[PDB]
Formats: sequence, structure tokens, C-alpha cells
Amino acid sequence: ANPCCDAATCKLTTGSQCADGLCCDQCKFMKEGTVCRRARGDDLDDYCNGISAGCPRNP
Amino acid sequence: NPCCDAATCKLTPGSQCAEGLCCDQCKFIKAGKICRRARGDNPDYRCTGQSGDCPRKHF
Repeated sequence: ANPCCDAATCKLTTGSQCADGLCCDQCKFMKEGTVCRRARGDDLDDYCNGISAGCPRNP
Repeated sequence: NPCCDAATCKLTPGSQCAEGLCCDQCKFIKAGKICRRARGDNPDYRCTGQSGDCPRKHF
């Protein structure tokens, strides 16, 4: 089961903002400035942008 | 649903559609196929070749 996704239609379920992703929690976007990746090398940590489910590489 | 990745709510690779009268095994049905018979004084409705959705009304 993915509660965020209707697999029959490949549409998000009612109320859902996202189905998957480091910035998705219980089908909702995590807030802008949430750390979504703790850098494993020398780069900066990456952050959620509030409006997308992905974890973009820090500019 | 072989057409949908339930984890991500994205279409699976090779899949063009997840459902619809003009969707067959995750692929678009060919342009021209009659997909709905008109009930009134209208021509029949036909797949576009570019969507899984059968038209419902003539523009």
C-alpha cells in the first residue's frame, strides 16, 4: 500500500501533495528549510523548498 | 497496476497511460479507433493516438 497514490489511476489520493521523496512526509510537503540530505562529503546539506517532494542539490 | 509505480505514482517505463478507454496494456490506442458510440445526432468518438482518454464531446 501507498496511501498517497491510487495505483489504479496513477493519481495522488485525495488530500495528497506528494507520493514519495525526501521532502514528502505522510503525503504532504515538508516545510521550506527542512534538511533533506546530510552531506556525506564536503558539500553543504540540502534543503526542502516547501513546494516540491524532491531534495534539490544546494546551489 | 503494471502501468503505475505505486511507490512514486509515476507511469512505469514504456507506459503512456495508466487507464482509459483509449489505453491498452499501458499504451495509447491508435488514432481513429471508435471508443464511444454517440447516443444522439453526433458522430462517434475516436481515440486521438496521443491520450488514453476517449473524447466525450465534440468541440
